[PDB]
Amino acid sequence: GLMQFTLPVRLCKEIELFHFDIGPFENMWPGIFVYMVHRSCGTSCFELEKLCRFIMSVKKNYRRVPYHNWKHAVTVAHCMYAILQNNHTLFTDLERKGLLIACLCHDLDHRGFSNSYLQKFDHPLAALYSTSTMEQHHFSQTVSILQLEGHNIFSTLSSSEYEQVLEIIRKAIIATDLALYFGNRKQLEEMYQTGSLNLNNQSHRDRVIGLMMTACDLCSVTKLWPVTKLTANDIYAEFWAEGDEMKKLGIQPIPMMDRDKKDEVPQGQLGFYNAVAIPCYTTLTQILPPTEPLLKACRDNLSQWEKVIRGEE
Ligand SMILES: Cn1ncc(C(=O)N2CCC2)c1C(=O)NCCc1nc(-c2ccccc2)nn1-c1ccccn1
Ligand SMILES: [Mg+2]
Ligand SMILES: [Zn+2]
Repeated sequence: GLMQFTLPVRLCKEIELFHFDIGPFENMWPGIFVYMVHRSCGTSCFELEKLCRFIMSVKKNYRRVPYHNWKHAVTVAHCMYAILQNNHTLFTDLERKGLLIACLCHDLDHRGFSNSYLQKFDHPLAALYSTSTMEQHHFSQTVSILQLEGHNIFSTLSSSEYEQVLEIIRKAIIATDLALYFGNRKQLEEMYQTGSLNLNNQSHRDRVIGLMMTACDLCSVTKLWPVTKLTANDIYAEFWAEGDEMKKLGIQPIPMMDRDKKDEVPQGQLGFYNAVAIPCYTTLTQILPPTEPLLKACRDNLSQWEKVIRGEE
């Protein structure tokens, strides 16, 4: 009960900033996550013993893929931490509990392949879940792990509180399906601009939590340029493996996934920042003004990709 996690001074200060990088020491990521649950939620939110056992089971069910890995899970949870800490009073006790857990779990048992590749391969998961195929699987893996003995971190919640938190985690994880992001942000755009946006409306909260999930999920584009650039290498390492697998099924992959079209990555990054990232963090900043450093950092990284195209790097 009187047992705080404390980080070295550089980490203690920099973990509070949106652009923090969790570093290359895998063995510190669990302690980093617990530190964030404790400051974000409280030292009473979870039984330390159960939490530690849940974290280590989650780690074990992430795979050794270049991008959709345990580092990604903790990085996405850290961006959520920064959002929650900069918007103290906007979120319920259950939302604060549920969202860091959702983020840690949001890519559980990812194989480094997109929903499309599962559908073209005719993977069993694509018959069990016709849309948001991997995201429904990630939620399913979350429920599995919560049900392992000694793993129920929510054990002290009431029956209805428990159902509300699993329902926050489900929607939060489903929303990380980027196919859903576009419509979600358009609706939020209109509600904000016509002044209809209402955070006491549960369906409105749901959309706002969804946009936060997209924002945390994409947070590599809000880091310092060397983090952003090296993370994009991991992203394409997965995409190009998927492209190779498409070619094995006899299908020309989209260029994004075709390693033969490496040269076009910089232009593809501009498309991505303009079509996805910038609009995401813009709408987020409109709804939650203290998230502005994500928009500012994203703009800086867009300008770095523009310099890449101009041959200035
Ligand atoms: C940086 N970041 N963070 C998450 C993700 C991500 O998409 N996902 C899904 C798993 C994570 C990314 C990311 O880089 N995506 C690739 C962006 C992208 N690359 C290309 C492209 C085209 C041709 C040749 C080479 C590259 N086009 N394109 C694009 C263009 C317009 C609209 C959408 N995408
Ligand atoms: Mg995902
Ligand atoms: Zn993700």
